[PDB]
Amino acid sequence: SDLHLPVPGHPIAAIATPVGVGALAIVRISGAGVLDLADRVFRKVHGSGKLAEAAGYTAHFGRLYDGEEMVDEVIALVFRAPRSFTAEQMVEFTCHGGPVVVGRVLRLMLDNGCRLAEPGEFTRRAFLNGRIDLLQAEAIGEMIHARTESAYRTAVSQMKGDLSVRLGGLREQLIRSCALIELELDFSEEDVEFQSRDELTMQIETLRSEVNRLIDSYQHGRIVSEGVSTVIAGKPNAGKSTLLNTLLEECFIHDKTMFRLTDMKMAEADLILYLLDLGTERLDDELTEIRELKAAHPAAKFLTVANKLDRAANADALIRAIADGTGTEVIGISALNGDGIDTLKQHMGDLVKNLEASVLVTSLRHYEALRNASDALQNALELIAHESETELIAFELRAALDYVGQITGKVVNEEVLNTIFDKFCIGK
Amino acid sequence: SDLHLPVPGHPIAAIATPVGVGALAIVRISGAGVLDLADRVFRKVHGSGKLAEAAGYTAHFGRLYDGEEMVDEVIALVFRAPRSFTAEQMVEFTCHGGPVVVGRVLRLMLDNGCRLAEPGEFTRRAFLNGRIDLLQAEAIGEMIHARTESAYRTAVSQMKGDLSVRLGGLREQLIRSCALIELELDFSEEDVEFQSRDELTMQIETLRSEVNRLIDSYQHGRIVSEGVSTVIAGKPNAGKSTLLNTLLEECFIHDKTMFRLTDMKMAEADLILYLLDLGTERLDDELTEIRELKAAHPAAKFLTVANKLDRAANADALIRAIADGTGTEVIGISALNGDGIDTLKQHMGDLVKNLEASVLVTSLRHYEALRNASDALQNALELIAHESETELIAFELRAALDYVGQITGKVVNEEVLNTIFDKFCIGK
Ligand SMILES: Nc1nc2c(ncn2[C@@H]2O[C@H](COP(=O)(O)OP(=O)(O)CP(=O)(O)O)[C@@H](O)[C@H]2O)c(=O)[nH]1
Ligand SMILES: Nc1nc2c(ncn2[C@@H]2O[C@H](COP(=O)(O)OP(=O)(O)CP(=O)(O)O)[C@@H](O)[C@H]2O)c(=O)[nH]1
Ligand SMILES: [Mg+2]
Ligand SMILES: [Mg+2]
Repeated sequence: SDLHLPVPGHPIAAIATPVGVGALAIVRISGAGVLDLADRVFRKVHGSGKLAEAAGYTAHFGRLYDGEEMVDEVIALVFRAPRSFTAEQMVEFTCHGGPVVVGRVLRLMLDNGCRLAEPGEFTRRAFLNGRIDLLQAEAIGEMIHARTESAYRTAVSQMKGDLSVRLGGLREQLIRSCALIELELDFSEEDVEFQSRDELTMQIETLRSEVNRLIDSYQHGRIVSEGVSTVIAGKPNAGKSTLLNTLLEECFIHDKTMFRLTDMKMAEADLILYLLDLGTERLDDELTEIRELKAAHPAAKFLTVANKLDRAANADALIRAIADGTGTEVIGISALNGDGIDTLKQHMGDLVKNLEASVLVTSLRHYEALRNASDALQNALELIAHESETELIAFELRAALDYVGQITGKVVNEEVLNTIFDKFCIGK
Repeated sequence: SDLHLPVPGHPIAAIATPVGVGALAIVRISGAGVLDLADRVFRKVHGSGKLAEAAGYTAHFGRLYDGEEMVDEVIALVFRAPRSFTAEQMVEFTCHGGPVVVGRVLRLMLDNGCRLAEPGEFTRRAFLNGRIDLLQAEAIGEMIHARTESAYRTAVSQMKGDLSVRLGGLREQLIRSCALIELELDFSEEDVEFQSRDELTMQIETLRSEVNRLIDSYQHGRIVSEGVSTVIAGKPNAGKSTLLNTLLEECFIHDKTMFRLTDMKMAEADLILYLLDLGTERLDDELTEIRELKAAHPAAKFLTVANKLDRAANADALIRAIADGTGTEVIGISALNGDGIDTLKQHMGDLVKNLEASVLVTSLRHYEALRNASDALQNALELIAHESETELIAFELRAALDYVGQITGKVVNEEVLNTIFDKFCIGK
């Protein structure tokens, strides 16, 4: 008396809650005959309402047993048909939040038939069984690892599938535009007035500024996703390490904007901070060195940071000097002393303000595939203006559509799937 | 159509799962009209099966809303009458395991009527409403924070209430022994043969070796609970910091035995490690200094650790020398080099093996109250041998019983309750 559920994978197990101490922790398992396996270690307190023959979304209070030995007191939640995260049947034992206990709970599952889950495997299965699309599966991981109000908020928008509905809108627009020329190529004498060429050139143009708008989102969305890549550059003993350490590879947040610190990825960095040992630099007229870097990366925002302000006497004349002979803005700093750092950050968070309500695109795969989508759309657009064969024009619209589908996983790669889900923590 | 449930406290909220990133996290709330409050932020997906009118141990899939804004997609578990951790009605929203998300979920509960839970408040309420006794409430916290197989296993035994049944056994034995003399003090002429004095002296003696056995458990159980307090002592520049750091206040585990490292708590320390700069010590015949410390703490195990074995040439003759002129065992070590540390630990874990199946007592409150219990039992025991008034004898048995009850919370203190539950993490 059952339906057409997706064939479930081998039973897997992992700890779903963070590592550390806490009141509670979750170990979750999913796959084929998972609750039958759970039944063999879980003892319901009262009678013996078998876990396997239980309804979906029902909690059960009891104990996990390793034969004679008690493991913990747990609540066991039963997920049923397609109605669960992985769309296969799963059970999540929520238990006492101790490393030793939770670890011992995991091994009980492993020793009893579960293979340990692989990075992202849970979320992957969600995508693979069609409960989630590749965008939403990306959004889940992004929401967990998010470090900003904006980062979190964007993940929510995407996990809802705001981008996804926006794309399915273009998907069906391309399908409509695609099938117009594919009717011109059935032909044989089929000229039914109501022109094909004019009606389509616009259909492509509507779809192009549609896609181009989304391409511009990345400009901003990248900063939302992974912050502002900032490089601290200087000299031997300018105080780079001491600045990096007091500010917190690893990174900090300030005024709801994330900053990615690092130490070669100089080119392609949004903000360059040049640190010099104020006065104490043995050869000081190396503000040519700081002028050259500013001239070497015009794409970046630049700030000169005069460090060790506490060792230096009259600093106002030295700051003004450096500012003059480089044509940059200079901020006075003491890195070990932590002096005026809050001035530095208030300045740091200023070109990171870039030139409204609308859907964003995070990290470049979506971006890159949207570019190719645009190119093909514009190849097709130009191809009409040059009066070329329908075969070639319809063949670009196919390419465009294939790229758009690429981002929602419509066209699977299973190597793209890996570079995505390898970043995922073991347990979804 | 309801029962006699304990009056529930003000609605509280806290994050129940560890801090960090993970697939899932739990925010839990408990108190008066908690699910009514939950109903005001949680939207069930399908129709509108109100959370308040739902059955116990039933999960509900939906979304948390902050008015118009979505907060997360959650499963909401409903706990009902006395059937929950705190015995009051509670709900645990299990949601996406991101710091930003989980944090935003907590504030939604707080902004909607919940006061933030206090350290241990959840487990305290468990005890206060009588679902758990003070021993079991102690065991819960101990199981979470445990760092050893033994530590964890002992917590399980106690959370079951193994000690608790063992005590309730003495509780009713004292009640029986207490009421025997209290019948002698009703008297007026009541000498009903079947002697009172002989039958009771043994009843006290049975109960005394009963209690004394448990007092001896602490000797061992303390080491199980908080490991072996080990002090690394030396000289200016003997390499104490470098040894401490490579070995890992904070502490390490080795061969299923926990070691508590530290740097005055010299007296009352199980293991003393004396570290000296092998050879390089400017005045070396300061092995008198190391002999004096061994003679100053005979209660401890002692090991001399000859550090910086890598700088020193012929070390075997220097080690043998130090070993001779101090009467201690000497282990050769290089702290930065990490050389023969595994030999040191194999030696460290040797007097930490102390002179079988039976119930243990962890940290001294139980220990101390069991001492007083024994004293009073033995005061009463001696008092019979000295033929003193029944009033005085019955008054010691009362004192004994009161001490035994003290450990299971039978006699509340609410300042003892604080020093216990202040150690607890916010959220049980
Ligand atoms: N007075 C003062 N001294 C500083 C300050 N910052 C660093 N120093 C001194 O200068 C040294 C700089 O060390 P560090 O912070 O590692 O600078 P660095 O540029 O990373 C060294 P490298 O070029 O090798 O990476 C420190 O050892 C410290 O004594 C400061 O803000 N004020
Ligand atoms: N060759 C060698 N040198 C060491 C070793 N351990 C420490 N040193 C050297 O001796 C110094 C000892 O520093 P430290 O480890 O802090 O010893 P300490 O006894 O804690 C210093 P204090 O007495 O001030 O606490 C180090 O700076 C290091 O250069 C070792 O195992 N081998
Ligand atoms: Mg450095
Ligand atoms: Mg030191």
